[PDB]
Amino acid sequence: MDVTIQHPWFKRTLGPFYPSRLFDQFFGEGLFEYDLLPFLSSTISPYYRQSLFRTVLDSGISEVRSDRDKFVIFLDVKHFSPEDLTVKVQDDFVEIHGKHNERQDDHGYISREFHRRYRLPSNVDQSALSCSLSADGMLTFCGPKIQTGLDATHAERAIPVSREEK
Amino acid sequence: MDVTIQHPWFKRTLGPFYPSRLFDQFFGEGLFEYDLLPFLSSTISPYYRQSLFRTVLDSGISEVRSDRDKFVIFLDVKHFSPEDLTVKVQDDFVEIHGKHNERQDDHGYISREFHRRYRLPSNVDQSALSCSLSADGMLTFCGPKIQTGLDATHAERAIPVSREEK
Amino acid sequence: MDVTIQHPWFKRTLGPFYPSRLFDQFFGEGLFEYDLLPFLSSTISPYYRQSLFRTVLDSGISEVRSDRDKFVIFLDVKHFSPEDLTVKVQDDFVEIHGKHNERQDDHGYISREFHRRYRLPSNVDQSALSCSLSADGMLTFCGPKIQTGLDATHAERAIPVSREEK
Amino acid sequence: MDVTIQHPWFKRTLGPFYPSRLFDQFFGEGLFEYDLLPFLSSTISPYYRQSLFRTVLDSGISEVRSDRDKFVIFLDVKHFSPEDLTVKVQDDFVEIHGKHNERQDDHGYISREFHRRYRLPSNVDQSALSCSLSADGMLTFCGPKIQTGLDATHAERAIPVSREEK
Amino acid sequence: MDVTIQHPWFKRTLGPFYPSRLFDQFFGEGLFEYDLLPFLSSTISPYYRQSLFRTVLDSGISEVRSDRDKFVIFLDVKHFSPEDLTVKVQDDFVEIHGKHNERQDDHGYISREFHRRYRLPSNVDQSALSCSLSADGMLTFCGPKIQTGLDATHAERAIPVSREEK
Amino acid sequence: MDVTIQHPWFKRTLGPFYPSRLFDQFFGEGLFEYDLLPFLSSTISPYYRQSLFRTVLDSGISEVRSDRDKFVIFLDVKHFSPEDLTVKVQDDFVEIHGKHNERQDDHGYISREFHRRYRLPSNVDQSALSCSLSADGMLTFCGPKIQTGLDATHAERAIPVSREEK
Amino acid sequence: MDVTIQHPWFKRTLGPFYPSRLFDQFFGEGLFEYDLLPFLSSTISPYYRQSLFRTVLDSGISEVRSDRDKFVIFLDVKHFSPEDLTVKVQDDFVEIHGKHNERQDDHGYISREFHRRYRLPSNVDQSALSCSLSADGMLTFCGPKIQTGLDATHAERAIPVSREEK
Amino acid sequence: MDVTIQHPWFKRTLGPFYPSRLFDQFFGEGLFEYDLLPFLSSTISPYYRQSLFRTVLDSGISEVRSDRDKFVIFLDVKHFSPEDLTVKVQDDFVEIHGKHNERQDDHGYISREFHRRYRLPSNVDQSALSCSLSADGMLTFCGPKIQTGLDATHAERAIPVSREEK
Amino acid sequence: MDVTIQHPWFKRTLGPFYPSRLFDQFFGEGLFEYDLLPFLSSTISPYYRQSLFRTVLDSGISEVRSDRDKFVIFLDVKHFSPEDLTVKVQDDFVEIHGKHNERQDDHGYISREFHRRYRLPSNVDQSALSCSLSADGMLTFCGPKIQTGLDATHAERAIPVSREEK
Amino acid sequence: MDVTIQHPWFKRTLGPFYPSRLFDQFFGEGLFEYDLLPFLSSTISPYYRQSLFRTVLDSGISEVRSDRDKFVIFLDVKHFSPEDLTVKVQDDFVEIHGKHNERQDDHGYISREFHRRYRLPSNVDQSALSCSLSADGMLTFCGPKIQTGLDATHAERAIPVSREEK
Amino acid sequence: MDVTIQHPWFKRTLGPFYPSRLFDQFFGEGLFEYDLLPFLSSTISPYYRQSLFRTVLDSGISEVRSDRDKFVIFLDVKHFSPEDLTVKVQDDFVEIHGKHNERQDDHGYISREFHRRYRLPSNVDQSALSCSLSADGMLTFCGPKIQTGLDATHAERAIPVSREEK
Repeated sequence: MDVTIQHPWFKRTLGPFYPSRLFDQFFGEGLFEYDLLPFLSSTISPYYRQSLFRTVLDSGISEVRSDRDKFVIFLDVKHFSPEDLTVKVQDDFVEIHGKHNERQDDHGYISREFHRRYRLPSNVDQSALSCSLSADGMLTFCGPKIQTGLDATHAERAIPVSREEK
Repeated sequence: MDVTIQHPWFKRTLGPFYPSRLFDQFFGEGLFEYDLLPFLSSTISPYYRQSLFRTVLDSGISEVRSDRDKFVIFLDVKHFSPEDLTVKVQDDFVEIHGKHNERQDDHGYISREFHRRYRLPSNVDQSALSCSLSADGMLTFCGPKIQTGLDATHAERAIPVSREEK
Repeated sequence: MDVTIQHPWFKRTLGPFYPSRLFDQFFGEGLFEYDLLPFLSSTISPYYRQSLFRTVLDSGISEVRSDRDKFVIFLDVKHFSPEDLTVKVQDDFVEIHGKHNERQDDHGYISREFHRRYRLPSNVDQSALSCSLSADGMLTFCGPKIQTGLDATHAERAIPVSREEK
Repeated sequence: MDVTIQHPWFKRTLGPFYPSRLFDQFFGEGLFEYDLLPFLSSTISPYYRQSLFRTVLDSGISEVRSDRDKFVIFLDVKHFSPEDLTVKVQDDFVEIHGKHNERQDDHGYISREFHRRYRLPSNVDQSALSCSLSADGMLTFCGPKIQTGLDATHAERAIPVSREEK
Repeated sequence: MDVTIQHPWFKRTLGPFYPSRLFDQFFGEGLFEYDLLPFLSSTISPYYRQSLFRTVLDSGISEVRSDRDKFVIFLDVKHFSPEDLTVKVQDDFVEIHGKHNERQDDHGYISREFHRRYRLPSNVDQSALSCSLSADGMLTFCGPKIQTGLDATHAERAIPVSREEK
Repeated sequence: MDVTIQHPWFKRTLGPFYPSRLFDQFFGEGLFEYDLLPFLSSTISPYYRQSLFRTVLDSGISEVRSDRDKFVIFLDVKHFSPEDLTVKVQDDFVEIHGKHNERQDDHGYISREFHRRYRLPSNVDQSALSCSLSADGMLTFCGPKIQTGLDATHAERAIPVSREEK
Repeated sequence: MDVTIQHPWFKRTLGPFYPSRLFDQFFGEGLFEYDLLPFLSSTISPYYRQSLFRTVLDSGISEVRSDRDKFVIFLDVKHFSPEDLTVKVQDDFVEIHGKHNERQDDHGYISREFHRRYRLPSNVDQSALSCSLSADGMLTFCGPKIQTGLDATHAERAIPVSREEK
Repeated sequence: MDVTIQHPWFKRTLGPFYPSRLFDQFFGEGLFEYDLLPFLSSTISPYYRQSLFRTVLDSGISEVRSDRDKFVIFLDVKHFSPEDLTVKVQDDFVEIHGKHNERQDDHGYISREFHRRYRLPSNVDQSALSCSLSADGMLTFCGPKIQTGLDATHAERAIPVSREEK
Repeated sequence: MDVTIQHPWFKRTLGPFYPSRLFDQFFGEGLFEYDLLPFLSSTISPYYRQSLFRTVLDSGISEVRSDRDKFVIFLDVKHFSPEDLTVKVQDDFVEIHGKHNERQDDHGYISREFHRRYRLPSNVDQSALSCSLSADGMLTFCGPKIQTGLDATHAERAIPVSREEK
Repeated sequence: MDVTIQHPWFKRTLGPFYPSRLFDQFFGEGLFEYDLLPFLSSTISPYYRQSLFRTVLDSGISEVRSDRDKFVIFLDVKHFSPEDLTVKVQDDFVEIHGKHNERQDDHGYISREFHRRYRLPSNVDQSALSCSLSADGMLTFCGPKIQTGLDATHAERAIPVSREEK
Repeated sequence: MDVTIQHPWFKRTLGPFYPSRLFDQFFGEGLFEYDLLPFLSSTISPYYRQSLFRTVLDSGISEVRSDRDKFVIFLDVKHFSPEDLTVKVQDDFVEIHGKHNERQDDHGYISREFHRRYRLPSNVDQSALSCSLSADGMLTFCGPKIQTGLDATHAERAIPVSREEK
């Protein structure tokens, strides 16, 4: 994954897821279953074993990483460019879609695609989360919680598609 | 618990259970829830935290213990005698009922009772399980599976009330 | 018645214690040478106180303590709350009677019950009586010997459970 | 066509380778011285093979290897199975086309897709072609250079996935 | 015055112481037985011484000690020197009165002050009185009971601080 | 101190302071010286040686403690009550004033006082700082920075005199 | 550085220186410133862271090294000869000046220069210090203090330019 | 061987055887011787030484291995195929007979044979034992005892020549 | 035983022885047875278981101990004196016979006896062996082999009854 | 011784011485022777053985102690006073003469004397050595070598009888 | 040386030777121276320174080695044959004389000689010692002491020139 351990891881585990069944298986037996997813849821348980876880974490897939203050998602990014990737929230998941073409060896022709979804552990706030893209094609998720903490309340809104710090 | 670790534990965780719610819581946020229980079933997722787991394990109450080949249940047995306790199967649980009277300090008069139920992690066979009583009043459950293993299939039948090896 | 018565028982216491030384120481015383022786015782017053022884005592059925600083009946209560018990003094003796519901294991459901009497000595101030759950999880029914000078009178009364612990 | 063509691419291859030485060685041649120168180549044949360168180439999207013992196109497949791919040779070039479902993270659901072409050299025996998942988790589409001596003819055919690995 | 016165215171011482034982031882014584018581014482013387218781015482405000070998009022002085204190005996009681400047933390400036009285028993020889800073950093104001024999008379005098420690 | 270591410590150282011278011385030679204080500032340087430183921391005096998110100040609080103590800001310091009278041994008469000042390390915000008092008489400083961080900008305002969490 | 440780270283631381412023730055915040130178111175413171320281140490530059009895300064001496270097005291520093020409590769023409100043720690006597040159172009500072020790008093005088022991 | 240780071884030783012688030787011385063988036986013783033882084990020969539940016999199987080997019981031993022809280097002509006998420890049942053959030509003995245990009673019967799990 | 171881031881074883048966037982089954013884022888085877061885060783009985160069036999020698014990060779054994009377507690009258035989391991020479008695009643066997070694040839002859080195 | 060683021682041785022878022785054988012584021486050678040486040282006797820069001689000084002891050099030894009378238990009458000689290791200068006496009656030798070192040349002169630092 | 140681050585130383111167130277110073030678011786012383021683040982030379029971001397034996070397006793030393011619590289003409003397540690008997020569030209000294031990008494006699065990 890486991140750390604890505590976170656990958370991661938781996120992862639961259912159981797965867881149951592982364990054993037982029973059953459961729871679932839704968102819220997340849861756890733890585981580891698964595978898924591984894938988540790492393986293939990619990778996940978890702290108290943030959960970070690092990708296994064979070349897509920063322009090909898109970020949005759906169903307590961070959604990613992409399409890229690349040159190789003894003449090929390549199309390359993916569509990813990643949950956040219960200490993570989905509404507050933001998600950004580095130059390798590597998404790395630093989404402000202003500092650390708890917020479980969440449900969807749109995230800015931004070039990344990490 | 003891037993072991692983594996078981886881199983244990598973078992435990888951538901878721618880788981858721723990877990966280888420969502839811669941599943349941039943049995079968069980589961888861794981856790631990719761408590329950613790209780379971251990504590109180008494105590639980788990292996692959058996699950063993050891009691916090302030004096009842071996005659006061009863063993049977009900709803993927080992049932125990008791009543005892004892002398103390600056004249009291005592009645003492309990009614216990314990699930088995599904790697345990409830139909094959047997349960026995030692001299301290301590139930300790060694119930033949002939050796180790899997049997999930179970539903109730009567267990012999036997004085124990452990 | 108381014283013477016481013684027876116481014785137981013584026885153991025885030785011586213790016683012485206590017482013172011484021684012787031778060688040886034885132881012682016373018545018035017584012683018781111481405690140681108580413890031881405890044993079972109990454990008891009662020093120079207070007079007490400790009862092994770790399955129960003090609220499932109600305490009354009748025919120069304390009667503590308890009946509690089934407590969850993630496995199943487990109750106890008791009907207890212990004689409080001529030395206890029964109008001071209170009902507490102690550090061991034993219910401490206490009428304090607030001063080490002897023989504050025993008499009948009913006690609703106000948490004393202590 | 193939051759021449191739160349352119191749160239680438050459360138680276260239140186020379380577071429020378291868071639051888030578140277121158111067210072320076340148370278170478061739045509016829071519160369391629070587592988180384491839590886470187890879660057992304891949990694390629193709030695004296065999000709191969490795593809970075760790998200996919070889069964989600179907391989056919068309207009003196290998076309590997893959589309897979979403794989579970305990978090969520993640797919990829690709539409790939790579040119196989005049030196590959295309009637020998097989489809395997390698040790790296890369799909190795191989027509063997069973003997080191040069230039077995390329031609079109469709390949159902029979697991080759290897 | 012283014585017675013383016582018242012482017572315281016683118371515691018371117891016783112581016382016884011382014384021685024883015781018673018764129961108781118381214581013782014485016156014259016384015782015182022882010491143981014191220691316891201490318681615071102080800690006090006074044995068979000497009679003492210990005072918790660790912020102060014995030179910031001046000691006088008035109306069969010792009056230790202290007022000190601010001591540096690398952070800032911190003072204390006190106006103290402590009755010395009929058994202290007050013409022997000395003023010391002890091992704990407590000011030990002592008139010795150089022999394990009873009741060397109390009377008024003013004491400039000559370092006694001891 | 504690807291932691680293880173914181350184811061702490620073804060411390320176011047130178012282330184120178130591140283040587040379030269010278220076420067111064003022506030702003702080510074430184460283140383150791011185012493112062020691004181601061701791010593005494009392005690200090430091983290990134807060600096905590724990006192050596022989009995003053929660009513006798006062909290305010002066010159990048937390000011404290107090007066208390207490019963002792073989009849004394006691007055007891203090006046404290404590700097904050520069990663601490003095304007945002609050400072609170527990039941032992122990001031413990938890002052919202909403979460962790930097703010050096500070100059004085009044802090609420509140009963404490820690 | 070386030387040683212690012691020285421381020283060284111282030285170184212171112023513061430076220281412051480292430291933181705060304041411032211162112182111165012168020388013386030285112173211281321590531281370481620055660068310066470284440078110082080381570176470049060069390197520093520190003991109680001497501070030694080792240089990153790409070829200068023993004749090109000069030693004197200025402003609690050892001064060094140089100019050398060297043959290289595919015809170059080289001039090479440096002008260094090095402080001594407070434990070091600048007036007593001497500084010498080995065959590699490496200055190494062994300057009699007759044995070990303290002398802080220093201000300038001329050092003999001697070929070195170390 | 391986196986284981124990227990077984022882067983083984035983088995072885024884014888012784042888043883013785060884032883020584012484014584012787023885025883033887037869069977039964076984035884033882133881041883160783022887040778034888060685052879056984191982050586050649081959190799042996022992557990409570089974004894496993692994062979040093330069190429015979699975068809060339035969399994039977004789005199508390597992019998094996074989004949194979193979191509080598600068033209040879090869015949290759063996005739083996292996005892079992007294914990092992010879009547219940079965013995199977893997693809390398490696006999590996897993013979049901249904689970673990004791049976020493044994005397011969025919074993199925089966392709192996291990 | 011782010785040584070886070687020885073885030886020882051886010785021882063887036878066877024883052885067978232880062883088982087877067968047877044876052878033886013788010786030679020884042887062885071885064882241880046885026882024886133881015883041887030781125881018672007594005790044994083994080396290459000698085998040493230490007794559990409740009071016999050095005069009551006898040493001779019979059937690759060291023979011991005894009778003693002793005063005790609230008037008894005592007779006390024993008759012992001890084999030597193979690497021991029985013809060369000597055996001696210490002040506690403890026989300790140091019998010259002029140094270490092998001699297995042995059959009986008389040993000097000597007071011992160990 | 112481010181230282070386160187020284050686030285020481040386010283021582030578021678041778012684030485031778121682130684052886051869041868022778121677140478021576012377011184120178020383030477040486160485041784131782022786014784011586022782013584030386120481023884016684007393005690010795060694370093590079000094050799220190500590005495087992049951009460002589500082006035009863004398220090001088004879034959690469430090000479000591004494006579004291002391009160004891159930009326005795005591005279107490000694006459000591102590060599110095080769690294020590006897002409430069000085030797001093502390309040316990404990001679402790700190004799200036201005700092550390070698001086072997020595033959006698008078040492000042001084009260000591150590 | 070787051987051884011781013882031886021482021885050785021784030986050686011584012377012274030477021684012285160484030583120183011183012174011276012475012684021577012778022987014886030885011685021683021781130483160583020376150278020587160385040478011784060783140276050239060769080498030495030491035990209680024998001292062994191993030579750095570039090719001499076993026929070229001679063994005798002179002045508590083992004497060795030799002359050999050997082919080399781009036509040389070689004569090669040595004359050695080796002391024995005092626990060695020179009269009982024997010394032997292995195939590499390596003298290795095993000289009967029938077993281990002490004999210091020695003065010269002739040793058999024997081919060696070690």
